[PDB]
Amino acid sequence: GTLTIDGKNKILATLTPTTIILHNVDPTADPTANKVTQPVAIYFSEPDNGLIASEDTVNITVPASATVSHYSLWDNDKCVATGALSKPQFFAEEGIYVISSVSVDLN
Amino acid sequence: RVHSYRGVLIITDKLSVEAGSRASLSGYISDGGTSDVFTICRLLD
Repeated sequence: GTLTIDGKNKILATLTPTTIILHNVDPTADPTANKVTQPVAIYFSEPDNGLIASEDTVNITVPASATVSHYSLWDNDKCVATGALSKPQFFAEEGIYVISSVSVDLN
Repeated sequence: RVHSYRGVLIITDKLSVEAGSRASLSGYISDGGTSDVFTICRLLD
């Protein structure tokens, strides 16, 4: 009982997230709570081998004195993914948080 | 002179996600099936 590679490739083409938002608490609860930054556009490529990767880097402006510990992907708003950042960061002043690249997998 | 300046603190990360999958299926070799009507029968030619 498992999806074939063709099934995964067909499946991933429907997930089309286009914005990313950061949080200081895990958005596994109500996803719109504890929002810390404005949404930033993000693009993804075609699914190959059941995996999609971000096309380019994304720069997110962290408001001064804010903290970021988690993130979530949004579409037409529905949050499709959530996760925790590699390290909780305390932006004592305004700064830039860089997402080099993020991928979604079915394996 | 001795001078100092300030810059914006920049950080980078690698967030990625994955899901996984499963499949299931159940059955058996059939016999008789199920019928609402079930009575003794006689079959002439």
